[PDB]
Amino acid sequence: KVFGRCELAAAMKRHGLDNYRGYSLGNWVCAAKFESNFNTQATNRNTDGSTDYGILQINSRWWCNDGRTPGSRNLCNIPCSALLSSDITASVNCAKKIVSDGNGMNAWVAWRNRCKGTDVQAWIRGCRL
Ligand SMILES: [Cl-]
Ligand SMILES: [Cl-]
Ligand SMILES: [Cl-]
Ligand code: NA
Repeated sequence: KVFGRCELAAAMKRHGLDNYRGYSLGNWVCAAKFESNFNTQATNRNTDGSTDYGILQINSRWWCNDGRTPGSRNLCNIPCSALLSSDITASVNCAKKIVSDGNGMNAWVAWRNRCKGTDVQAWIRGCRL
């Protein structure tokens, strides 16, 4: 699924991401925009053989199991394929774990480089939430 901006903002809110760990909703939508362009079936292979999965490009090095990332962990206890569903629950649930991990949203390199310190609230502007 390719979500709409405001559609995703709503879903994210419903799933409890708004101010989750201090991070306003706009931060999560901006991250999804630049990670996956709002597409739940986004995958991107990393140079180290790990792959990033779904709306928030969650990486198999640490967070999910795809059976092809040697020496990796599955800290979210999911198959990575769960991160590709039209239903964002598993993505959101794993992201709570990642953003709680200590570096906050800097875990998402695109959030750091493209969203951090920006008017992120623009991404939820005029959305019925
Ligand atoms: Cl699609
Ligand atoms: Cl693996
Ligand atoms: Cl933080
Ligand atoms: Na893994």
